[PDB]
Amino acid sequence: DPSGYNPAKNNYHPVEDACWKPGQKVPYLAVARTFEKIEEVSARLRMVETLSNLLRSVVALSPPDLLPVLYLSLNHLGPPQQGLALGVGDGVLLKAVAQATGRQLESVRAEAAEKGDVGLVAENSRSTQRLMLPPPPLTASGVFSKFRDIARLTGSASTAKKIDIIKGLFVACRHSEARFIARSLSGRLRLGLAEQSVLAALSQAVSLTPPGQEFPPAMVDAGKGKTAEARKTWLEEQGMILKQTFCEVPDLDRIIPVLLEHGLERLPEHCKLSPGIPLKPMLAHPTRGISEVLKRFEEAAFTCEYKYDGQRAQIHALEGGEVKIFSRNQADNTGKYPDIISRIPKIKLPSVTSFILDTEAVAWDREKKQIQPFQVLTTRKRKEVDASEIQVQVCLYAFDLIYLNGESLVREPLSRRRQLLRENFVETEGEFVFATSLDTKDIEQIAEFLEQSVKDSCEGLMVKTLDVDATYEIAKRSHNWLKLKKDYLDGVGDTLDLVVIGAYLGRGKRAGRYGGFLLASYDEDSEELQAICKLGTGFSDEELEEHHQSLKALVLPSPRPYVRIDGAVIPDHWLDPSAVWEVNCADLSLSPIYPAARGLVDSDKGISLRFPRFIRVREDKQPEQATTSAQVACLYRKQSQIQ
DNA sequence: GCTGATGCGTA
DNA sequence: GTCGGAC
DNA sequence: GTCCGACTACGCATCAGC
Ligand SMILES: *P(=O)(O)OC[C@H]1O[C@@H](n2cnc3c(N)ncnc32)[C@H](O)[C@@H]1O
Repeated sequence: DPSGYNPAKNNYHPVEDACWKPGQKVPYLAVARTFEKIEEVSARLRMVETLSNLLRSVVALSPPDLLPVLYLSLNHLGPPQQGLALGVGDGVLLKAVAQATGRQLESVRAEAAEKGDVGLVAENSRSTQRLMLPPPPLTASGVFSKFRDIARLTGSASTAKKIDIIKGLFVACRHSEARFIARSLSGRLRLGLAEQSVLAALSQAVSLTPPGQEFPPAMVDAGKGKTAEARKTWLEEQGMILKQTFCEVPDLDRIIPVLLEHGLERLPEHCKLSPGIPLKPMLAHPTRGISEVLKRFEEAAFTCEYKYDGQRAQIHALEGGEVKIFSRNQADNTGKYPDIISRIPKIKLPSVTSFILDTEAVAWDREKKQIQPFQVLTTRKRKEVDASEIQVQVCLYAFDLIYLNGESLVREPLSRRRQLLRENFVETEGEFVFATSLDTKDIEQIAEFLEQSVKDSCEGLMVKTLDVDATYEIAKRSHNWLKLKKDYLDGVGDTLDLVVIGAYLGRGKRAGRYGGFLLASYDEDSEELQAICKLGTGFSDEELEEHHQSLKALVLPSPRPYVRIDGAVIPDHWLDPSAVWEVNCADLSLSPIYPAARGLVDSDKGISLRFPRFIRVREDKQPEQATTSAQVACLYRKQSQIQ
């Protein structure tokens, strides 16, 4: 009985402790009970083993259901390069809950905001749907198929057809299924277990219970013959095999069939990096100063590069001439850049047959020959576009080469990857140039280079080692680069003091308290408080709780007449304007919804804050002494990318 | 035909 | 994108 | 440091309502 399924017990037997016979469709309640055990605990090692116990039963009993269970665990619809999206958020989901329960739409919405979780609302609610015959139980493969049916619905009356499928899943839900069905559609499973733990559990499962055995499986625990140390070392080595293969081929549709046929030890023989298949990109960790760079990169030689304010473009050139461009989320952006594809012959030497370039697509003004801000880049059409209709030109800033002429450069150091990039590729001003770099260890040269990058319309500096731990192996370390921005440096930057005028009820980890706040600057001329941005990060859990304690005494039934928010989200609790906080941000943007400093730089648009975070409470200041809207306008114009 | 709410994907 | 929490 | 899930602004694409 899947209701009593306990994949977190001691001495879990993949065959006998399961809740379905061999060859049967894996019941979705087995996935739901697994999700229950995972969210109860907080140690990743316990979560991985609990999920591994489920996958071992799937491997031993119903191998065809391995893929949908893995996707349901990740809450994904398929490979990222296929661009499958549900099209369902909280708006559609809360409507499907109301129709399924006969409740008012706002009653469900208010309860969802109060409880901070939509899945809890769908669970305690009472179904108003009557069925002539009791529905069959949900299966993991059937539920996963319905999700892809919802994602496949487009056109007129799509919402009603999506809602019907969601309501069809709810009438067949048993026990905790409705809770996790709603969370999946809401996109907030709240497991504490994501892509890294799903892979860790997959490699542990296929290692302890090897696939491809005749039933019943002869080897059910391949680690019982090993010591605790030998078992740990072996499982860790098996985990790296899967992690590095998935880092180069993040496609479960390609790995899982190979895995069930040739095992994990022979997986690299059948799944290899190749152009046309997106790869996991290299990420960066923040650095709070030039001194910390030399500390993290002690002894090792590194290079400083401009950090361009654009969108990452992973450009693949296949053997044959086909070109594909992927985002850093492995989304296919080929149709977005007809101009880049036209430019490919201009960037490579005639000996270059195939490559994978790591570049930054930046909006480029061809009349003035200068970089344009990130907001200009986002105005480009996203769907299939034609090159003749392009209005915002892009310039590619290449900084790495991952693949060259049938050979992978993943395990080559950056010094060689960079050398191969600049030997085989041709620069063109305003179209394809190599990222501005500086090889140095001097603190004053790095400081001057950081100031020069901001003056040259860039966010700051990227710092990468050249020879020591300088490979492109994401499984070794996904954040092996360093980023140095001015807003990271203590004292070297501008911060704003804004008034808290509203609060937003928190979700998930913030459930039961405030998850966000609405901030405002003081407009001197109109003597009003103008909403500038929302704030929801920068404070500790202890600080957030004290914010929730004191601000509850400031809850107003209706807003004060001198508070202007315009198009901003109406706060859940209006707050009497009293608390003033210091806020840090990366940039100031021209906002389509916030009224702060409207008319001071633009007649229609106001100003907002890019990447805002809470620093400290300013008990010394009252709302009259907050940062003025005129000062907000001054800070916006002092930016290099702005007139 | 237009607009606004919703969803998604970039940072 | 930033951030803190649990490990 | 790793992994994870809270949270930010904003613009295109989509679709329901007018
Ligand atoms: P995130 O804040 O993790 O930073 C990494 C992204 O920065 C962009 N980027 C701009 N310029 C560079 C250079 N020179 N090297 C590497 N990355 C750069 C990329 O789009 C990254 O996604």
